[PDB]
Amino acid sequence: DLKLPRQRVDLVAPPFVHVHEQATKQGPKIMEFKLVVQEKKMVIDEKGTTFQAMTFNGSMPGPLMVVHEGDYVEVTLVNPATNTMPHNIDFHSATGALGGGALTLINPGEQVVLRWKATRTGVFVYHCAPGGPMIPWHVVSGMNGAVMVLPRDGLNDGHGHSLRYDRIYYIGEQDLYVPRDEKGNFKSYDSPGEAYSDTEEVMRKLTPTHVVFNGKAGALTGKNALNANVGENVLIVHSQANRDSRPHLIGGHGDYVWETGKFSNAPETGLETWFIRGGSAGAALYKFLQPGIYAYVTHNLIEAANLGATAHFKVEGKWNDDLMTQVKAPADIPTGSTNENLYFQ
Amino acid sequence: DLKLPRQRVDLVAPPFVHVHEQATKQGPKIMEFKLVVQEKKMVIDEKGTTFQAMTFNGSMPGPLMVVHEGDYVEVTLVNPATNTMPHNIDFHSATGALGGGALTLINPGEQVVLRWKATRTGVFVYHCAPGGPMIPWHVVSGMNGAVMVLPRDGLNDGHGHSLRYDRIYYIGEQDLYVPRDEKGNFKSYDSPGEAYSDTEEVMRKLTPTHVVFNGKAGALTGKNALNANVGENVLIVHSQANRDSRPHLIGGHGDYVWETGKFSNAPETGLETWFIRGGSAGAALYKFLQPGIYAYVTHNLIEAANLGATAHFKVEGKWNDDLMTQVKAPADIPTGSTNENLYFQ
Amino acid sequence: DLKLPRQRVDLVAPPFVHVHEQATKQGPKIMEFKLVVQEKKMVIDEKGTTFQAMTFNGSMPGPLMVVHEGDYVEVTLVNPATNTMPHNIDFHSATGALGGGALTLINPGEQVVLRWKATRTGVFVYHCAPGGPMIPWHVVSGMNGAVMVLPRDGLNDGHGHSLRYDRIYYIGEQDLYVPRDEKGNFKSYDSPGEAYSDTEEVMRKLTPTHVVFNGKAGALTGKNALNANVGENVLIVHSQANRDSRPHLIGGHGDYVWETGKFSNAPETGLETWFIRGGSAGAALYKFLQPGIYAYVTHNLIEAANLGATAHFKVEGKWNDDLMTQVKAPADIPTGSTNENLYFQ
Ligand SMILES: OC[C@H]1O[C@@](CO)(O[C@H]2O[C@H](CO)[C@@H](O)[C@H](O)[C@H]2O)[C@@H](O)[C@@H]1O
Ligand SMILES: OC[C@H]1O[C@@](CO)(O[C@H]2O[C@H](CO)[C@@H](O)[C@H](O)[C@H]2O)[C@@H](O)[C@@H]1O
Ligand SMILES: OC[C@H]1O[C@@](CO)(O[C@H]2O[C@H](CO)[C@@H](O)[C@H](O)[C@H]2O)[C@@H](O)[C@@H]1O
Ligand SMILES: [Cu+2]
Ligand SMILES: [Cu+2]
Ligand SMILES: [Cu+2]
Ligand SMILES: [Cu+2]
Ligand SMILES: [Cu+2]
Ligand SMILES: [Cu+2]
Repeated sequence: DLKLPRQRVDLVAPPFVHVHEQATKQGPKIMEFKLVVQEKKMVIDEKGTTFQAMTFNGSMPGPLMVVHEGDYVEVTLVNPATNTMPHNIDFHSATGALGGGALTLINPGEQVVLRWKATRTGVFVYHCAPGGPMIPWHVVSGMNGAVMVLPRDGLNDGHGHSLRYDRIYYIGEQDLYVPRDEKGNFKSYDSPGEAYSDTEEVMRKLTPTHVVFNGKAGALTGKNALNANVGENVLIVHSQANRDSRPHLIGGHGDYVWETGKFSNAPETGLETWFIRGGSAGAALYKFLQPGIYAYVTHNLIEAANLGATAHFKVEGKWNDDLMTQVKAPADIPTGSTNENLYFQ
Repeated sequence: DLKLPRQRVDLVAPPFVHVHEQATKQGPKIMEFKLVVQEKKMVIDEKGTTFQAMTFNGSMPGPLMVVHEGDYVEVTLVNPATNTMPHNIDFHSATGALGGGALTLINPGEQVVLRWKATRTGVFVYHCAPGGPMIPWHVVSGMNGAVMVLPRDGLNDGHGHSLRYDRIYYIGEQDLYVPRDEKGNFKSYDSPGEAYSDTEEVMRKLTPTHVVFNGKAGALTGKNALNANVGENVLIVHSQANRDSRPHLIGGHGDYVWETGKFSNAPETGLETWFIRGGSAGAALYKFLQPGIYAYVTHNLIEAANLGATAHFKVEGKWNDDLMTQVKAPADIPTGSTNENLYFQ
Repeated sequence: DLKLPRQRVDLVAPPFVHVHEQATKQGPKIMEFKLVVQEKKMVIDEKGTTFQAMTFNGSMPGPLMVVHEGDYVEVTLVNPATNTMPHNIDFHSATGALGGGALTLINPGEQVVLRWKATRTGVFVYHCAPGGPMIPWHVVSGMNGAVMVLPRDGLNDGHGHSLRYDRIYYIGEQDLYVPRDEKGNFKSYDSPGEAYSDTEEVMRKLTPTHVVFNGKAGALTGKNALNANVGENVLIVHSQANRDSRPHLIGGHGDYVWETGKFSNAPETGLETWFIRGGSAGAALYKFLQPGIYAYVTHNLIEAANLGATAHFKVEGKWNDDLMTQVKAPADIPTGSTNENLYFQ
């Protein structure tokens, strides 16, 4: 009885995002997405540590789904018989039935079709939540992603002016809990079930061993740095399904930030660092003003540098010496300098 | 010389709240409350672990006090001689004398009467704070609650429209620090003083062993689930006197949320997850749109599922298939399906 | 080619702040500051524990720099040859080159001159960031401070009214990671390089051993309590370069708080406790209404009382019995009292 146009969306792997319109004059549609659960061993750091992961569509995070206010979202969730455990899905964007989790529990070899109406604008987490202690374990094993519900008029600045991005990236941050042996080395396991009891012990102490973007330390550095150009307005969606984060663009700012992630609320302007509460997604716009490398981090710098949570942007364009310049390059401290007379000596 | 009507309020045990008016045309009154300190052993999880607690009025959290802007609040704090330690009270809603703590220190066998004017609207923490290392120890042993100071016109949406709740609940979240023996089992003690040195060692590592609502894992699940009905606007006051929390209603949203908890500031709309800074109370309104079970959690899901921090709502009414529906129930993956051709394989 | 008046600013040690104008009709200037790196052993708690610190200008935090929107800030960073490591500086207030870090790396015996334009208003962190795992280590060793960029019209309340402070203090909060030996005692080292490997092990577990204001437990208590007077509007700038904090003035409120620290956004009013995200600075105004001692804490009370994070204000003036009064001093519980009949017994 729901008589609306259907449109199939093909998702893509983060940090990229499937094609979509920002503002639209299309009416509501049934937007059709498919997510396939994949349990698999994955590499999670630069020394090659492996991890028994559980994923939607084979990536951590799961892919970003993008729809508009008033759309209906029809998700086919597939759990292939190569998997070992039951899984489900819960959308923070949806209303009722534990976000859908109470309607989507599937054993290996099954699939299920859920439809939810996109009544709330913003970016939101989705994640597996099979029940009881399985809920944190499936989420911290990788089973989480995000959905963005745009207003039909696109974003605005909360003061009646339109905002448009030239580029969008989805940064999913994952806290991981990898057991260590007596000597302090990370342990390997042959299946998720085998990893569980030792992993739950690490989870109970609430301190991750790794905090990574796009599934692995170094995932978005080197060859896979994020590209941009001076002058582009870039939207950075950040999610964390289980633990707080404090995003910061080193060398930049958040020009417009919805740190609680919901477009019915005006964004804050000109932030240095913002805050993603565990269990949520947020979003920040920035217009690049300078070329060069930028690091995007969580600004617990121990997590950023030592546990895996740094991404890079490589920005092409012309340097602006008015905004910043090296007035004098490193040189020897002048013989005639008198720093021994300073107040703090 | 303060010549105002006096009115005695009888408090009730959380998560319920004493009767009160939201909007009022009554002028300022002296609102009279009594809190009695009770030290006692309490059960704090589903395996029966006991804990040497310290409470106001025998509950964790202490009861919610509700007054209106401009009222004076006259609290009699009683420390019976069955107790072993000095106690006091500090109201974050009050001005001066460390929130009252500097005027309320009482030994066992004593009582004291403090009056403070309710000049600041919002929900606020109160807690014991005897001095030095006793302050965290008394708070994490259970000695904290909240007070709500409503505007005399009731709540509003920050854009000139009145908000009214049909139902109010007070969720106090408590981080607990229970010592373990060599084998990892929780230790029992015969008095608070006996528990102190081992408890302080756990406190120093900043990682709770339990994170509970209404004093115990499972307190607000099963028979003691919170009731509501489709269509009701429910106010959920959440406090945490010592540690951050990130509340989330699974299956719902925060329609209007004052996460810093102060009604002079407009609420944010349509949140998935909000943030209670340690040392504060916040409040969220939600109008239920779907029947069924909802879980209310802190969205560190390890804390929610494994350390005790889940409550349930049981909501009666009719399901709305427009907002969400199971289009196809779990079924075998069709023989003819082609999932091996997906981008991520 | 930048033809503007130059003005040299002499910095002072926190928590005080160099002299400056709040509102100004002066046009943009080049504001000249000098920071000298000093590595040195410092005492960090009341039992005399020492720490191999690294500082700007010999203090933790580094000094507060205050400029106005549109100024250019020309910083000479000096690394004397008595130091052992390379250092640099990154300003969250600046645009480009990792906030300046990519233009300021200096070996011992060198200095460098960076100029950045103050295009963003607010309070912001600055810190050393030499590269890779050196970044967290230099920051948690003390190499961080803050800069305030005021609007040229001074502060306002976001609703078109001017705000002016009578007094400003800069509270820098530092999380420290001090190794312990087998017996649990803090270890001492003869140099930063010698401390590094054991310190990095403590850093990886993300739990500080000390959380201090102005560099040491007790720094701003006793003789060095902060002064104020009833009626004064006091601005309290709080920074944390690496870890979240939740500031609270015990006995007071935040009348106007910019917890994300950026003056383009209206402040929130009447807060009990606010939140400084790690990697940021925030600011709160309060007009003192009562004399006496106030404690300013992070409201994880374990950190405040047991790990060093308490400051005091000593406020002179006349008590206001209307706002708060002790109606009856501690007395014996009346023989005739009937507390055994209360609901919770
Ligand atoms: O009290 C009514 C009764 O109906 C149930 C039957 O399973 O289902 C309702 O809720 C479901 C979603 O949670 C809907 O899919 C279903 O169609 C609706 O009828 C029970 O949950 C409930 O006890
Ligand atoms: O400097 C004045 C002096 O007055 C004291 C005396 O104890 O008390 C004032 O503050 C109290 C609350 O903190 C009030 O109850 C009291 O009535 C008021 O006079 C001292 O604290 C202070 O040194
Ligand atoms: O692609 C251009 C090229 O220019 C470089 C040369 O080192 O420098 C630019 O960026 C610097 C700041 O990061 C400025 O100081 C410099 O003046 C500007 O020309 C490279 O980083 C870059 O590869
Ligand atoms: Cu799963
Ligand atoms: Cu969730
Ligand atoms: Cu007490
Ligand atoms: Cu307090
Ligand atoms: Cu350095
Ligand atoms: Cu930084």
